[PDB]
Amino acid sequence: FNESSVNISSTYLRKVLQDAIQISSVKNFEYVDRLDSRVLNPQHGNLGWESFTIEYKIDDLPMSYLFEGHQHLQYLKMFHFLWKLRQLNNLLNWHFEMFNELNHNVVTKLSSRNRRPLAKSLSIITSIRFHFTQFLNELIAYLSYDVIEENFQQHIVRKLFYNKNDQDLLLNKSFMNLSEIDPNNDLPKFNVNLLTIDELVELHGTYIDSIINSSLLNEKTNISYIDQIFNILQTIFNFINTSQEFYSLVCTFGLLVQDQEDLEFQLHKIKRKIYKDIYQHDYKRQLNDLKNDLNRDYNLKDLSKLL
Amino acid sequence: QSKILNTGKYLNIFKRCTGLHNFESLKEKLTTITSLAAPDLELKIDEFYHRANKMLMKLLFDGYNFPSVVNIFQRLFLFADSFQIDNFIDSTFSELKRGKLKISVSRLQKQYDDIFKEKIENKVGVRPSVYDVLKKNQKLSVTSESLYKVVEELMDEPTITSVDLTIPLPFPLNLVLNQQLSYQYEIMFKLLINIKFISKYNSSNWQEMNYSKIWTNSHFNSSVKKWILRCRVLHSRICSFIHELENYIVHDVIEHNFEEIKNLIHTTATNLATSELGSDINDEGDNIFNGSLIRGTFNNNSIFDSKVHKHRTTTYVEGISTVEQLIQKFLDYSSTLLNDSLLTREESLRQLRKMLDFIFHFNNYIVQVKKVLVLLNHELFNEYSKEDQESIDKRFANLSDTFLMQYEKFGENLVTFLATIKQVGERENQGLLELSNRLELCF
Amino acid sequence: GETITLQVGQCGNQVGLQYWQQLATEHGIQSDGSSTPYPKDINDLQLQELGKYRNDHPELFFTLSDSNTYTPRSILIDMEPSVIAKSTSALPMFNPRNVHLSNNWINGYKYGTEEEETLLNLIDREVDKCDNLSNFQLFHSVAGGTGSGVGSKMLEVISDRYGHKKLLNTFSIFPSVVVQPYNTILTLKRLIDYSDATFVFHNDSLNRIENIGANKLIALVSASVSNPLRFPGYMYSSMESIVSNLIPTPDLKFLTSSIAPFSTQKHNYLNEYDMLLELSNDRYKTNRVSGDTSYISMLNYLIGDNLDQREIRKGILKSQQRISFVPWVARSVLVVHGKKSPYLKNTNLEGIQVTNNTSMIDVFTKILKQFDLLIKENEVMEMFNESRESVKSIIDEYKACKEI
Amino acid sequence: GETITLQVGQCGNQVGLQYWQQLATEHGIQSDGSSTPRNDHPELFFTLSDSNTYTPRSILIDMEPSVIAKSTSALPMFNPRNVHLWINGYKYGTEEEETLLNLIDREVDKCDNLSNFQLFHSVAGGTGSGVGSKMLEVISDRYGHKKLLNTFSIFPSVQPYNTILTLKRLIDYSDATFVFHNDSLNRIENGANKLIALVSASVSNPLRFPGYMYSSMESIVSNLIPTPDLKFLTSSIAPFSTQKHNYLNEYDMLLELSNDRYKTNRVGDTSYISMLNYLIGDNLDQREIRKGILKSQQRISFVPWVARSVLVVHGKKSPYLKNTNLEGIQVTNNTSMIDVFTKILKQFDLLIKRKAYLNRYYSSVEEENEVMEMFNESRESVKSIIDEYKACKEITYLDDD
Amino acid sequence: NIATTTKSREEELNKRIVNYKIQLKLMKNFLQELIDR
Amino acid sequence: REEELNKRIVNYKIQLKLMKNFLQELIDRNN
Repeated sequence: FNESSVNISSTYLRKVLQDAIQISSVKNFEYVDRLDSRVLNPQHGNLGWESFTIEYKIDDLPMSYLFEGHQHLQYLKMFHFLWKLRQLNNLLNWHFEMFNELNHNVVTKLSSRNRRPLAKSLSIITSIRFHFTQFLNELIAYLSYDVIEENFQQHIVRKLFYNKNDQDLLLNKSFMNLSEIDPNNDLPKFNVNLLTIDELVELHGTYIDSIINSSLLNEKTNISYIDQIFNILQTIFNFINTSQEFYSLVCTFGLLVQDQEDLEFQLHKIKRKIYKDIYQHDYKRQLNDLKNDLNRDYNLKDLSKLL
Repeated sequence: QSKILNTGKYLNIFKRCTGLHNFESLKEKLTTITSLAAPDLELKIDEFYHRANKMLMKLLFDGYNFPSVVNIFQRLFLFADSFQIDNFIDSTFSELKRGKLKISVSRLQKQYDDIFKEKIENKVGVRPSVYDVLKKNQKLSVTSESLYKVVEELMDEPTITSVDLTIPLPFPLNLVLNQQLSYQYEIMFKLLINIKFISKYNSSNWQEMNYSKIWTNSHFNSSVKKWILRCRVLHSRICSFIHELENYIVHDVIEHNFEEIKNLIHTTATNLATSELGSDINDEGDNIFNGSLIRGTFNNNSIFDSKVHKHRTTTYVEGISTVEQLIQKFLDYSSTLLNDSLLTREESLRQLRKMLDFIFHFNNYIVQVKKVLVLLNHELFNEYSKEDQESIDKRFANLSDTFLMQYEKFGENLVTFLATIKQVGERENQGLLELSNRLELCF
Repeated sequence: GETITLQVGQCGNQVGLQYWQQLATEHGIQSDGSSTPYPKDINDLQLQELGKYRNDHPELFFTLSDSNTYTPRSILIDMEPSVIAKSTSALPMFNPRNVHLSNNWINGYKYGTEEEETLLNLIDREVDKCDNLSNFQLFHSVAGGTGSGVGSKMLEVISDRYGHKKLLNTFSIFPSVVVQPYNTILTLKRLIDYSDATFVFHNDSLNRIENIGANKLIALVSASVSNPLRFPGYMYSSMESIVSNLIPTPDLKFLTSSIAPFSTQKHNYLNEYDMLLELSNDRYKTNRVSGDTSYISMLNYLIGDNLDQREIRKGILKSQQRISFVPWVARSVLVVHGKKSPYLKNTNLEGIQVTNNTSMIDVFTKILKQFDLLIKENEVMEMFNESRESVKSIIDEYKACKEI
Repeated sequence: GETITLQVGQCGNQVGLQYWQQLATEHGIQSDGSSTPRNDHPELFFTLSDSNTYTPRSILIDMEPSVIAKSTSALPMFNPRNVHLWINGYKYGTEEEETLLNLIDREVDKCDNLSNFQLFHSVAGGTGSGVGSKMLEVISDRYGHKKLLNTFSIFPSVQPYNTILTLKRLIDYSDATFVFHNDSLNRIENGANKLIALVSASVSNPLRFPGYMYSSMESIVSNLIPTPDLKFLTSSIAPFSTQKHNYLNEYDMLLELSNDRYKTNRVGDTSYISMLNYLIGDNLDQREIRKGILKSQQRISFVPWVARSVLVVHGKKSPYLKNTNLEGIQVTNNTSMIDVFTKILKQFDLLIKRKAYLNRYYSSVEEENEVMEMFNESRESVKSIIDEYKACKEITYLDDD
Repeated sequence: NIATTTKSREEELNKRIVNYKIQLKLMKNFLQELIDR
Repeated sequence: REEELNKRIVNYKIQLKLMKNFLQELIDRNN
């Protein structure tokens, strides 16, 4: 995924997908065959992370004709957003592992003279990473267990299996004698509401629409919540990219043991940039604005208190 | 249209094969098409087509023992049992390496039949095996179309480049083993015989290089000793490269793909074993009449037939159920064998042709070297001459440049071949990518 | 990823046996290694009139052989063979090849050094069966003899043989004799140096919980920590992701766990809302915690079928105010919606809480005071001094954690 | 092509008995030579009569009749016509040269297309080692070098003299010599002939149970002997099979076959010259083998001038063995031979400076000179092979500097 | 741009062309055998 | 780029159809 979207070929995608299927728990999944990966728009300016999409093939069934392409497009939009969030969540884990390993390999073995300043800078960096991880985890928890799960249980499970009580079902017609039954006892009663074709299409369309057009994900400071969230995500991306430079500088400090003063100055400069600009100047300001924005909404006040 | 035509053809094949004049013996209950305006015409056609497939499938599998014909084709064409072909190459090693026209063609036929189609007869009434029937059918003949020329169309040299094997088939078996499938099998036969022959040339040359008296002689001077050591190491590299290439082609391409077909055919055989012959079709009185005629030009439902698509068929559930899929599976298998092998692209084929030519010519050069080494050392020159310093120095100087040329040519060919495999594997073929990784990890 | 479990010492083996029996029970793997057919899913509703398929990840811990037989990724290291014999008899599925058999900490450390090649070969053999390894799990007692020295030497060996490229947990059990304080400090020095995340368990607090054996609680907590890994869900599903959420800096790596005892008594918790409040209680924590404590990170585990979202949301909101967070850490409480194993008939909820609080100041203070009292070739005394200074290096750090 | 087995000495005869019992079990041949209810080819190792009886091609040679009597009684299908009954033994072999030459020529005439000679003998066998050392000379002289020889020599656990005298001819005439040590065999067991028999039986599996590849002994050996000087092979066997806790996959067989503890000879750091791994199971998963080959290539230290290729043969299990789990054998060519040869040379020098037992060999002045020159030649040849194996390790092996 | 997919598009087209080159040449050989009589 | 392969595919479809029509013509005339 590091290389541009034009470089990735079909064979590499197939190798990646098969290896990931073997590693994970999907290899025992009943319909593991149906899974298939693809790249949507192989533009030069788009990297692999910005184009990869997982596609669940249901073309072999007549059900695919009920599900119009618009619904699938809204299923690939929401997947794209969630894919970005989880990409950042995992990048922070890799950051944690690499910095923790560097702590044992270099800093703790360094000379006692300059060990303390480097230890302090490393602790600052890791604490910033911890703050970002907490924020991302809270956002993912809110989406997963208040938007996707609630909408599923409310619009699919409760529409199909529980009774769709209506004003016509209220009337008990057995006040009429109605001794007869038709067409015959041979016709089953099926534990699920009998839905028309248009009813099935509308049911799945409403279920998808509720998720994609939720309170947080709508397009409605005259700015939408999505834009603020994406701005915070860009802040985290910048943090990761700068932390990689800090990684290279500190490992070059480890390798050295007149250059020491230059490297120490660069370390101070990088620490100042990350601590002041990215975190204090950008992240805390954006999060304060977002928290104040959320309190104006009754639904999102609870999320604001945590997130 | 296809269903009607194929149903009729399949019933005709059954009647002509088993000899029945009509299907009275099966005593099955059948329903005929009452009218052209009936609503169940498509259902009736589908049922008839399924009946025809059921009968022809059971004929082929249970009666004609097709599953064993698949293993027989595997053995004879792709050397799933390489003992016999190894004996054949060993017996005619001197002939096969000679130019096409410089050797008698009729001898190869006989020297092949003594190896392959040998026989012991069985008493009257004892059933012949299908292998017994197909052994005597096969014929190996030399053809004018060389491998590198015949494969270029579907984009003297030593006789090995032009020896082919053909197997005519009984009716109806030849309908499933269509000529296009047998031709794709023949191409693989020619490729594998080339590689097997070169491996047999790499082993014999390895036997002389190590243990023949001239090469193993201890009384050479230091320079000739180091020259011999360099030559032995280079030949070891060539041997390892050829064994790696053969391993990929035979285990990573042929056997790996064949496992799927073997499993599918076993499943189909088990499915048909428990299935009766002949199916009963019933129907109601069909009182619809005017409610079904729909006379006129046509209905507006024709659009739905074109709107739907039937390109989604997979999972090979319950084995192969239609003879068309039975043929399609083997056609796909043969296409996979040709595509995976380095014969489909132009870059891969050209690099393979250069590599094989270079190895063969190197073996011939090794053979001609044996004569030169006699003159260099004295202790054995006197023995061989029974039947000057400047000249000896000239001979060694000539061998220096010749051997260096071969060494550098090998390096060039190897580099180009690896680059070509890497690009093709990254672009199209998954199987070639792992071969590229293995060969790169080798050198 | 894959997880390799290492058990050192008599206490470690006793805990690990029940830990593996717990996991085998949850995944339906019998003691002989035979697998049980997976029951149909409960929330996968189906239309109604009125074998190898699975949706869990047991192979993350057990090696699935070609003959459909599971085998734990465990390595048993000790000297007394009686405990190993009992463990193997209880669980024949343990691989005999994986067993290694042979008071002063120095003697055990030197024994581990001399025979390091064999143990290292065993570790490499276990790793070779793992593709894309994730982390190591260690079950050992800080004090007690064989466990201290052997586990410390294995800690160093594993840390430096793989370049620290995989995180390494530690399910250390702290002691509740003249040699014990020395062993505790000496082992804690290497715990500081090498371990990536330490679960502190105190035997006295475990006895306090029990009377309301002691190894069963440790096994339950350890086998419930990795519930998201074996039953993947929306969040986490990776051991590095769980640990990274509770360790802000490499120094503040010591975690402690709280356990809800009443998983079976018929007066069990009414709902998720009640259990969320009860988990914060200080009487069921596995480490003695005072009222001056402050929490650096919060993580709550919930294990049940179709948990009510309203109750969880309200419980998180109420519990957020009660908890005293460290000034420089944002108020954040996280709840893990784990999935109960379908093989378990018990329908009652279970919930384990894992915390990173500042109560470690008092515990390490007690250890340090006992060591100082007991102190009152020369190389060993230098190591004692180094351990004293290393422990103080995080004593003062946890104290400074209070300050912005 | 067909192969001829030669058994020399008591240890050789016992190992041969186990080997032929294993081979007959694999091909379902009964003790009396009758068949049991073909795709396999026992003809390469058994002579088939037109009365449906299988008899081994082996030739039994021993100084005493007790061992041969036990071997023949245990396996009645041996042909009695093939039974025949250090310096003293070698001189005795000179006297019986005509009879043995005709005896071997009978077997060669009986087969259709000879391929190679197998030899089962013990280097430390005393007199029997002498007669086997003469056997190698006579065979190599009469049949030239078109037919190669394979010797499954058993190394030793006055003996140094015998080991050096036998190793001189073993180096000179053998074409591919396996090395087995009783020390490593009994270490693995922690009887011993059942390991050697199993390894030797599996080494030829691709010949008796044909597949796609490796249909001849030339192909099997040529992959392991780049130079005729480096002719000693180290064999490794995976013992963990047929137990409940056996290897979970063929990939783990490939990874754990390389452990130094399973090798059949004492080994520190070693460099591999060539590799070839045997996998023998009814069904083999290709993708596991590909992954294992890649890991094995990335993990093993090859010498600089070798192509660095690892070859895995997909052997087929015998129908007569019921559904047994996977098993595998590894045959390698290492530079570890220098250690054992150095040990032998050190013992020989230590016991040659001290005239301990040379009175049993030096009979007169001419005998003293004869034994001295013979011993010097043997010592020089062993040093030459040690120096060659040592020069293989370095990177300037191909340089003329 | 056309969507990328795990299955090799160019491989499928190339295999189709090769299978169309076998049918053509076999048909030509048969027609040659038919015409010359 | 793959347009070119599709173009060649259709060209060979036409050529195969022409060959089959040639066979039918020849057989019809011989009868």
